[PDB]
Amino acid sequence: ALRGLDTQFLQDNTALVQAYRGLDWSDISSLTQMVDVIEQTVVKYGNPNDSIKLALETILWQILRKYPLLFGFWKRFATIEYQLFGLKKSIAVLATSVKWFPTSLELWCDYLNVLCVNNPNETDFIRNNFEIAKDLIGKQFLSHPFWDKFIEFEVGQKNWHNVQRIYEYIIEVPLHQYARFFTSYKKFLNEKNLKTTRNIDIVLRKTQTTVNEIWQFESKIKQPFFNLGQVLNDDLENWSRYLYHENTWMMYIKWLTKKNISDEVVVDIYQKANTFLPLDFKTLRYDFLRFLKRKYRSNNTLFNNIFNETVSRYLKIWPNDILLMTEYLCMLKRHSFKNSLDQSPKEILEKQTSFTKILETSITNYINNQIDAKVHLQTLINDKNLSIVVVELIKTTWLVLKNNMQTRKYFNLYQKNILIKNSVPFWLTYYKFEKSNVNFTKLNKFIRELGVEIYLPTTVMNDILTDYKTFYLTHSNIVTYESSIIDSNTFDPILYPELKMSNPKYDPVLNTTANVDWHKKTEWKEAGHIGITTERPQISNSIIECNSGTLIQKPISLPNFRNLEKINQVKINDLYTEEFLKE
Amino acid sequence: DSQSNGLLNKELFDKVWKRLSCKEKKSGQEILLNNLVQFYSKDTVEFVEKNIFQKIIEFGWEYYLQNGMFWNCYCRLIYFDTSRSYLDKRQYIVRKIWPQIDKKFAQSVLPSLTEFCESYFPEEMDTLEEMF
Amino acid sequence: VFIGGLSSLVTEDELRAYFQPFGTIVYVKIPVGKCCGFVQYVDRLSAEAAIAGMQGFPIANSRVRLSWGRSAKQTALLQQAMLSNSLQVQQQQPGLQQPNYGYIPSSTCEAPNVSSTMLPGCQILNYSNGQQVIMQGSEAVVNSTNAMLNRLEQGSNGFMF
Repeated sequence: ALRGLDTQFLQDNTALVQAYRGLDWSDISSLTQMVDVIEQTVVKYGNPNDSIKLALETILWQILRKYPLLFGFWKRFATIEYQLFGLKKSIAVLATSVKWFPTSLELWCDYLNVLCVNNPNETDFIRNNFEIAKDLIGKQFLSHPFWDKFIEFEVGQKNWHNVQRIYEYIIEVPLHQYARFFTSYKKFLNEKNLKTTRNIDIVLRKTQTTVNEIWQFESKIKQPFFNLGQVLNDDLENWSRYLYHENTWMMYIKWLTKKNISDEVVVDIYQKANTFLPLDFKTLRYDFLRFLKRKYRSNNTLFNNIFNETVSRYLKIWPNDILLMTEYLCMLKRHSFKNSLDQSPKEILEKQTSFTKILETSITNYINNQIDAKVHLQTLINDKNLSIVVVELIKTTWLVLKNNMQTRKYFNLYQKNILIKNSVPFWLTYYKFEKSNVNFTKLNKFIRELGVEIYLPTTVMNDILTDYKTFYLTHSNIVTYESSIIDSNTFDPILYPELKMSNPKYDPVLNTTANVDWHKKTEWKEAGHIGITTERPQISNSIIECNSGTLIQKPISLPNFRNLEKINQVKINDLYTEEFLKE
Repeated sequence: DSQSNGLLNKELFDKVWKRLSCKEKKSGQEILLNNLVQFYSKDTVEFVEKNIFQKIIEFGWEYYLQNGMFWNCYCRLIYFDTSRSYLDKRQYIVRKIWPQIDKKFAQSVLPSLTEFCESYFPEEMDTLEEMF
Repeated sequence: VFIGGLSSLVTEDELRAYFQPFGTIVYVKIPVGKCCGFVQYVDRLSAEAAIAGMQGFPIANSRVRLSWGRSAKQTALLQQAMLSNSLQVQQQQPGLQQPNYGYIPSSTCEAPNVSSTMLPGCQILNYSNGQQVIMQGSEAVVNSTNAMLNRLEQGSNGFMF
């Protein structure tokens, strides 16, 4: 994780290549190895990328230099420096040259050509095509830049109206009108670019980030959805991200839908924004799952396969989260079958019975330690997420097939399994099944065994006991009730749930030996003060229970003490210090 | 099936129906409504369909139809009935119950109504969306 | 409350479902991969009901041992000192500044106009999951029982946990 150390490792391996003076083809391949390793952790700034690009160019490996520039560009879109580099290189190419260099200029132009400081890209492009003979392509580039609000746009206008000694203003009207639009927009934007330029300052501070003025800019490019909108809003978001406030991307999520830009432009943002924004934040992540289910309305198998892969990336980064496996198994039921009740009755039941037989043999392999790369469910099935996969088997078998005896058989097998004895959704489905099939005999045994062995959380433990009380009072009668209190144990479905409400380990235990073993328990020792197991002194044969009318018969026996030495001995097992501060 | 005619008795149900009629002020409506679902049999579903879930449509009070907790409970009354097979239970809900909602209410009802569909009916999740 | 010896197969939102019912929580953290987090209530009474409540209570098949322990900021003031064994001078939690007449301890506003009688029987003031709300005695039980039936249908289909 030490980003600072991989920087220092790079700078010293780099300086021992440079100051042992050789290639050190060792020290070269070690610098390239640590630069690959750090890149694969960490998104790198355009200064890091530029130094790497510089060195590979200096040891000249043209095709690998092209691949490294590709990588460079995909972590941090205001890399107009790295585009400009990539364009000066590729202009030393060969025979696909002419159209390769046109390609990276055209791609750089669509990523950075609308940025207030993007003029050097347009100038670079123009230089190249003028260094051909290409008067029509040069004029098209002039005309394009003139219709965008760019910093020295006025100087560029002047330049094109002396350079075009050849046909200057063939249509005076159109070019000077789109320039006039341009310079209106550059004046509007000039307020915001100046409120950016007049804090943007490395102070280890929010002026460095200019985050407040970036938020102001983003808002005023969203609201002004002036069609150059679609590209302007993405450009301002990336220029803001380059100085990791995730609400900037979570404001951009809303703008694309309101503006109405196509599914190809929108999905490539969130695919990129998931990798760009840090792990563990999880706000643009879960929204993107909601988008893919919503964009499925226009049925695309493209949209299916984005969802199957976004889960498989999120499941590895967040393995404990159960929401993901519920969303995945939904789409697996949905996009694999798609019945819609316009079929034969015998056809649809096979589509569910296949969904049983696939799901049944999927869990049997995640418990016997067997992975099948064909079935995509086996790559995702996790011991945190194995529960709900078992649940939906039970939920399909009981509701869809109307099959009880197979359902009840499946409870007995999966009750004793260690991964799913302690599961919220398993037992509540057992609760919902045992509620519907009316019986209380099986259901009373559920709740009396709820703190003792079937270990749910205390917020759910109240949830059954509050609900089961209301249900028992509503559906049962006294004759049902009176036979259920056998009175070996004091258990009663009316009164027991109120007593066992917030207490998990409440036990109705009547005994006379509880009187005998008293004074040696931790409740007695840590009495008025909790945690601290002191040994309180006391008189063994206390007179204070007996009345003064009954004492006068025989004389009072002297006081037998106990534990009288430990009046000052106070012991504490400092469980915080020795297991957290000491590890 | 020896089911004690619980919340369904002329003495209590009229107290409940008088409670439901207040609609906006009595302030414990849906919690009372959610416990009317709990019958899970042939006779009692046909009762609670006709005697509350049909009459609430016929009178057509505005408050109850915009609250998606109502439509969610009306679906769960039908789906968990032991009398129906899967076919008619998938029919009776999707063919008749889903269309009886208004298109203006389908804004605020959809969130609670999707959650029933997203969990029990993944197969017919598309036919939900096109309707609204 | 320090909670030692966790399974580390458990999220914070499942741990929050063990310690919600004992009172209102001003939760602080669960550190990454250490197998031992910590929880913080607003009443002391609520905490001691939680310690005596869940001692040796298995969370995901692992008996849990729990006791008193400091917050996150004071931890860093300890972990800077434990390596440098200099002083280790503690600072106590801040007082509530008694007496507050409204607040009843160990009580929850279960979900979010109220012009109450302000009588002693009812709970006037309360804590939201940090804003001081006025609990309506009628509206409390309907909102607690609202989320009670909502949780059984979401919990059965795996959405909430």
